[PDB]
Amino acid sequence: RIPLQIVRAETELSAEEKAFLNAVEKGDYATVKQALQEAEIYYNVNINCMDPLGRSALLIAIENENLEIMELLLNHSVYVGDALLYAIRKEVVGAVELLLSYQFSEFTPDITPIMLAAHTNNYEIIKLLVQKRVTIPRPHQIRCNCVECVSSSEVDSLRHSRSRLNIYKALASPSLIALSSEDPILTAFRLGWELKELSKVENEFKAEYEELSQQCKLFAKDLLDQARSSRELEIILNHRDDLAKLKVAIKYHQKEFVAQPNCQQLLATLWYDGFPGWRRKHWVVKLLTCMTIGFLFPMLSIAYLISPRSNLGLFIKKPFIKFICHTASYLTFLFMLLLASQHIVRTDLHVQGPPPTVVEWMILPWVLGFIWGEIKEMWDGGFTEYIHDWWNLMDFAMNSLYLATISLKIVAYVKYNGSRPREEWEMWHPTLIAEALFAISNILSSLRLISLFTANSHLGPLQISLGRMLLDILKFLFIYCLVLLAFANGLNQLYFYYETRAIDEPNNCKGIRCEKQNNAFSTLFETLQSLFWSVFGLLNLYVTNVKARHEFTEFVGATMFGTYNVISLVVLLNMLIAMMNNSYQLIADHADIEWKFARTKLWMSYFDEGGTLPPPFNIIPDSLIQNQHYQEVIRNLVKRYVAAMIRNSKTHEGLTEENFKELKQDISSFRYEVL
Amino acid sequence: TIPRPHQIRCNCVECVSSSEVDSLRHSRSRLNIYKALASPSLIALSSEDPILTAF
Amino acid sequence: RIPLQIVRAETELSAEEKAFLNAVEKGDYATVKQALQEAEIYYNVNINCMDPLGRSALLIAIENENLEIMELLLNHSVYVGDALLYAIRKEVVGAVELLLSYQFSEFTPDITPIMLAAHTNNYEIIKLLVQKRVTIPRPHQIRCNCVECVSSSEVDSLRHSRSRLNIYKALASPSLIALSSEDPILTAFRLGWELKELSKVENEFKAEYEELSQQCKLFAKDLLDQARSSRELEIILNHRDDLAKLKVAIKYHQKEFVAQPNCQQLLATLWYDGFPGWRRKHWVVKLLTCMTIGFLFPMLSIAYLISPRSNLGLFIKKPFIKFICHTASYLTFLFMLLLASQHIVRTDLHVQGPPPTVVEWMILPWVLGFIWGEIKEMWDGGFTEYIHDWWNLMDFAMNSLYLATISLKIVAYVKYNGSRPREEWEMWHPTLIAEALFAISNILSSLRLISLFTANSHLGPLQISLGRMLLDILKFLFIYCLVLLAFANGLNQLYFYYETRAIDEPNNCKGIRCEKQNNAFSTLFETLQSLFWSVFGLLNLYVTNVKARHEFTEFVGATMFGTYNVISLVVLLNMLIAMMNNSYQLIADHADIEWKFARTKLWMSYFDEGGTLPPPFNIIPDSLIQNQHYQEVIRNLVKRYVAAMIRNSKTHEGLTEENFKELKQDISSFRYEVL
Ligand SMILES: CC(C)CCC[C@@H](C)[C@H]1CC[C@H]2[C@@H]3CC=C4C[C@@H](OC(=O)CCC(=O)O)CC[C@]4(C)[C@H]3CC[C@]12C
Ligand SMILES: CC(C)CCC[C@@H](C)[C@H]1CC[C@H]2[C@@H]3CC=C4C[C@@H](OC(=O)CCC(=O)O)CC[C@]4(C)[C@H]3CC[C@]12C
Ligand SMILES: [Ca+2]
Ligand SMILES: [Ca+2]
Ligand SMILES: [Zn+2]
Ligand SMILES: [Zn+2]
Ligand SMILES: [Zn+2]
Repeated sequence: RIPLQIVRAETELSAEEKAFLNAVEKGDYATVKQALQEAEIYYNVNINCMDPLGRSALLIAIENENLEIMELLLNHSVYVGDALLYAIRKEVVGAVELLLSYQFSEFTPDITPIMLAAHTNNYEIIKLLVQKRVTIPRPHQIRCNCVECVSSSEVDSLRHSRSRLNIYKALASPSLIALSSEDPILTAFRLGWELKELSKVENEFKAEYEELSQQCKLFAKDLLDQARSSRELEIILNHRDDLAKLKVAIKYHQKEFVAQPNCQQLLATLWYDGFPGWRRKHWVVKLLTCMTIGFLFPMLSIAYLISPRSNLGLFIKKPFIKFICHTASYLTFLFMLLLASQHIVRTDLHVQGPPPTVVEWMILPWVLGFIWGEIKEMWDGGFTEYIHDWWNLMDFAMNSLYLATISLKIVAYVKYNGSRPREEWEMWHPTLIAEALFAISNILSSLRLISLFTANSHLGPLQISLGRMLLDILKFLFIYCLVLLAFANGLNQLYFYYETRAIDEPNNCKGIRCEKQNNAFSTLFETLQSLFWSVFGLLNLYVTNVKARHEFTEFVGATMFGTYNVISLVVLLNMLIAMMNNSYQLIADHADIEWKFARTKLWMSYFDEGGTLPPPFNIIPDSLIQNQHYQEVIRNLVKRYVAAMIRNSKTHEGLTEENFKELKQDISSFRYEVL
Repeated sequence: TIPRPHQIRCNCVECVSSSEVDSLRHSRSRLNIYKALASPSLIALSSEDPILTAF
Repeated sequence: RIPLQIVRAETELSAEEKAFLNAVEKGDYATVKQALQEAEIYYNVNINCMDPLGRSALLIAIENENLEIMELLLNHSVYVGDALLYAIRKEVVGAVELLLSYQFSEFTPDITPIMLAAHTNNYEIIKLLVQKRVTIPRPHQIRCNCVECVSSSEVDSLRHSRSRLNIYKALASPSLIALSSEDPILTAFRLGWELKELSKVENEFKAEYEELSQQCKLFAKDLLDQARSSRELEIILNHRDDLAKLKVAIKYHQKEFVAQPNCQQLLATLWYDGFPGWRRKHWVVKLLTCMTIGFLFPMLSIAYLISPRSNLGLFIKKPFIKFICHTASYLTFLFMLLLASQHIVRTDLHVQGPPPTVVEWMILPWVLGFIWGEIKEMWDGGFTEYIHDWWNLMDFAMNSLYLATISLKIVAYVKYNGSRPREEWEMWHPTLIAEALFAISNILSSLRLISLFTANSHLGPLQISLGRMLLDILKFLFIYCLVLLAFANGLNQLYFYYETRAIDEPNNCKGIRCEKQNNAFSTLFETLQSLFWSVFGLLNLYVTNVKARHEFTEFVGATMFGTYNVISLVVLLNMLIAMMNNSYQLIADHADIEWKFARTKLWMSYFDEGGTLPPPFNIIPDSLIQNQHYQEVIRNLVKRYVAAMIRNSKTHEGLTEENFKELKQDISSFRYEVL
């Protein structure tokens, strides 16, 4: 039971001011005139009177989009400050032209008319403003330590951040870009890249910068979709500041630009150089052509080596043929690797240092070619780009393992000369180490074949999606490792008092890899291995029993093991499944764009003339006119895009408002004529 | 003025009698009073600490 | 290169007819008059001329909602057939009144004006039509063999079905129900039930009948939400054609009606009879009150038996107290069942026919009370309702098992007198069979405790959701069983040649329940058991080996087992998981309504005065004025609902059309006045 009052009271204006505001709002070309005369003579009305909701007479007239009252008030020298911004926001060209013809605010004090027009993206008002030689400030580098930036960040961080965001939002306007830039596509590429990089430095305002970068990418794509001819498309794609613009787009991660249908058709035409009407043929004949071209890989290569200008020697220069030949060569290498571990070719397993066999002699040139190709690619093409592939890491590991295997084999051959039973060799015998490294490198080289899946229309998107989920798998791995370490520490602390020697165990075997598992929690390493193997159910339940009858200790150990099993197998795995599902739901939307970007990147690596020969055979020893053409095509594209966007801007609300205003104007004119 | 309701757990005779005669009317009246009190415009107009009042 | 022509040409009308139609469409009170005069005199115009798009002049005027031309044409005796339907569909009251004042069509020939008005759900037009003593046909029973129905279904099934659907769609109109029914709530209940039952007989038009039933349910609920007082709510809920209307709603499956907040408050007030301000107390004190009331269950019952009118004897008549007492009694029975299988109370396991122990003597009265209560409930309350619970099946199985156990114990006690080692008893000893049946009944009785979860705010919805998924689990069971039978047949056919006797096996054990598993696929029963147990990984891999060296047979058996494992564990289980997820996604939306319906059904079973005592103690031996009140409250509710729906019918499109038409009319009037 407490009354309600007004705490922050507003100082009301007099009846004269209220009547003046009412007349201004209603619209009376004569009553407002006589009110202004009275204000001039007797000062009964304040010319600068303000509505309690901060709405002066000029603002009321602007919101009423009637220009006669505004012109009269301008002639009467009313306070005109901060009215051009209201006109711009209301998007009224006539009023904007009128004010351009010469406390409390709804706009921050850093906003300029040109910036506000750019935020609105109105081409007609932006052009009108830019016609009067306006400028826009440009911000400092993302990581800048200059005194002016440091002082600004030290006095008003909120103001600094808001000003930077406003400037970038103005600069990212498609209409401003089209009006003021000479290379709109390149400008959009660079601006999108800069905004994407800035979003992670200003982590608080991340979504705004993300949306600005998306806007720039959409503008570039939509500008590309306005091409009407193959000649125009080639002029756009081949412009050098052979497909220089496409390479720049790939560098700047313009996936929607690259995956556009007109670009994909050009790329496919370049890809199928020697097979006109490839999509006309049946899948059976295409498959048979693939097999026949694959089997002739040793030829077409010797021909290219002995006669590049010959008809046969020019066949391997086509991208699809080159890809098929490289694939066939890699498959042959893998088949020899398979042949290495067979009974047919490898015998006499009793020699300490064995000379290389025929299969190893055949294998060596492939390894040399792989290493030479990796080094040559890394030298020619950029060192910093070589590491942003995530497959070159596998290549490096595989080649390092092969080099270590060769070195260990040579060392063993030099050091050892004779025979000895394998059962009495030491643990660290060079032959044993070389065999282990060879097996690991075989696994890696066989797993490398995944990267060829992106060339297929059915397996490529699936491979991209799996590669996208791998990161979140890596995210869960951390929590799992922490839980595993905690429980391993506890179990080892409990059980380390009951260690036994291998002598007293059956068969003199110690650990969990024996037929009767024992000493599962005697050391930290063994405890970690046991807790890892219990995830798949390969650890038996009698490993929690000690030889003595310590029932309390055995029960505590069993309860520890059961709690670990519950936490690991009932909770963490199901949470992993749930978040896998959530990730795949979002990933499945953009699978096509990512797959086409990946396939374009894969195709573009076979276009150049470097590294034509497969690894087995690769170790044997005017500008102005182009600028005018680009400018003409850009003019046409910008005109078409602007016209299309203007015709799209026709909306029901705008049309209804325009018709209502026009009908009101005509009715007023007819009433005045009658009167 | 606007009436203000009793504590969430109140045993006063007036609350008990009201809940014993017309529970539907009592609940509807309480909900209407709280819906009126939770108005942003009313808060901004009549409160001196709108943030604390909203909290 | 083939030209395009017109195949189904329309016979065009003459220039006179085209001019007449143009004048009618444009609107000319004098030009149309002189055209009609010319048609009368020289017959230059056809009064019945039709637009090529089937649009006569009267239809054009109706779509123009100008009544002067329609009245003039009616005075001129133009073909007026099938125009009232167009007026009704356009929903123009003035035109409808005008035509009511006295080839090609867009309406099927079975549609009447009243049916069309009911389809539109316009209260103003429905009332206007019903004021003139109109009727609507009513259809025959869902399963009717009368000659007229058989002949109609034998001549035109499409026409018959369309007519039935149209009649039901007209009858299911909320405005028609409110206008013409004396008990709208009961009418909505019955109509929704009938439509729901009809949807599964007309399986082709299932969705239409489902939507009609949903419409009826929504109407009944929305009518209920218009109560403003507890007295009105009690009048509505207690009306008998003690909560008769609520019981009818429960019988007709009106979940949204029952789960409404005003009804739930009344039910909670009835439920907490002896605890005013129950929700005011803390959860700790509420819990402690629950425990104390539970422990005093033997008392409050003897008090009710020896003095029902006493202050102590009237406590058990409250529903919450009765529920707590029954729960405590059941928990005591389960605790005695737990005590049955302990070392403290049961000894001397060597007697063939043993006399009952003290725990069994204590157990027997509970079983007798359970059986008596089941029989009494089944007699008093309806036999056909007793089977639609799906818990009474568990009750019946449990009580049958207890009866069989008692009978077998009595038979064994009568037949056997002496002692014998248990190891030399036969397979079918009555004591062994009775023990097995007792254990199974113990499992069932312990599992019965699930039904008490619906009383809790956290476990109830979860239990309802699981019970909803059980049906789809049952759906997958069929496919799994078929696959299992196929593979069992194949494996038994392959392996039945290598059966071995138990004598030659170690420990003289035969089957897969031995320590060394053998004869896994020797018989069909054993093959089925092995293939069942392989789902959980409890079958070892050496069971596919025969004693002889038949490598082809062993490999074929291993491949069969591997194919079965892949199909069962990699495909079917993952599909089950996927469809579980899909089912839960839809189930999670309406969990609250279903849970509240279930809790209301559970609460209502403790309101009546029959079966007050728990099973241990239950074996010891005017209408007119109510009608006027209901009619008044129904009048108020219908008026409020109609007013609310009318105020909700205000839409932007309708308001804009009305304002445009009114402005056009006023402009025309002003122009005529000026002229
Ligand atoms: C699962 C087992 C059988 C793998 C055996 C290894 C190789 C025989 C496979 C592994 C990946 C395969 C490659 C995966 C995808 C492609 C792309 C494919 O190109 C297309 O499909 C082009 C037409 C299109 O775009 O659809 C040509 C075959 C090739 C190189 C495949 C050749 C055969 C490869 C090397
Ligand atoms: C998992 C183990 C511990 C089960 C042991 C068996 C019994 C001790 C449990 C099983 C189900 C329980 C019942 C489940 C739900 C309820 C409803 C509950 O009622 C409310 O919560 C009312 C208030 C509300 O609506 O939230 C009162 C206890 C009771 C009967 C529980 C009493 C104790 C029961 C019989
Ligand atoms: Ca590489
Ligand atoms: Ca029952
Ligand atoms: Zn700076
Ligand atoms: Zn109070
Ligand atoms: Zn009939």
